Amino acid sequence: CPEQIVQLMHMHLDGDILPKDEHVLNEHLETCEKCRKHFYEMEKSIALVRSTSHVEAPADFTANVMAKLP
Amino acid sequence: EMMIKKRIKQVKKGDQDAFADIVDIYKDKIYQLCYRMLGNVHEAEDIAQEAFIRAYVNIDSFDINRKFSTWLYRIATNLTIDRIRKKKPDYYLDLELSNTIQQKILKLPDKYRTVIVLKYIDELSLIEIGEILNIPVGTVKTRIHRGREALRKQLRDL
Ligand SMILES: [Zn+2]
Repeated sequence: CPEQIVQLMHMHLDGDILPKDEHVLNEHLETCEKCRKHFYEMEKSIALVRSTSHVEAPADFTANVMAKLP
Repeated sequence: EMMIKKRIKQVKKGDQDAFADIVDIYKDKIYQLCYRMLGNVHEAEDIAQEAFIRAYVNIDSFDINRKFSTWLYRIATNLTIDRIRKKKPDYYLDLELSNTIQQKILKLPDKYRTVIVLKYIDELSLIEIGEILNIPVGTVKTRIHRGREALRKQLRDL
């Protein structure tokens, strides 16, 4: 198992992977149940923290800020 | 933006009302940043307000040529980092889905928590995250790789 491979997993997720390096990564995931599982676990986690982009400022937030100003 | 700079120009010259436009445009983003860093509604609204008030107070210090949001985020990030550290007791010596995500976000060290929230919740670039945190683009990349790995340990089992 090349210790290099998680660096490939991360370059992929950065949108940074080389076209050459992408083919190498794809080849290893296909023949490695532990490196699919690792890469599947990061993608899941990313997906789950992306589903928390819904927060908005409480009611009358602006009005509160403007009264607090000098 | 074109609009915000124009609003900033009004603020500097005496027009306090024109700041309200700056608050509306960024209120949700800034409150969201503090709430996902702190995980508590009461401290979030507090620090989000302080960031905007501090932004107004120091508006003349702001370089008009640089991006304003980057400036405002830096203020908010520094207030929340500071609060997170204050909580740590030894500081002055020396099954709902998104709430489960939230509580797992708080188990990340502030240096990885920041980049994950800015990159994955707030959808900023590495270049802008660096500017906000005053660290090289290389270092932010590294922190994200570590954050993704820390995040994986916490969230895989959901
Ligand atoms: Zn492997």
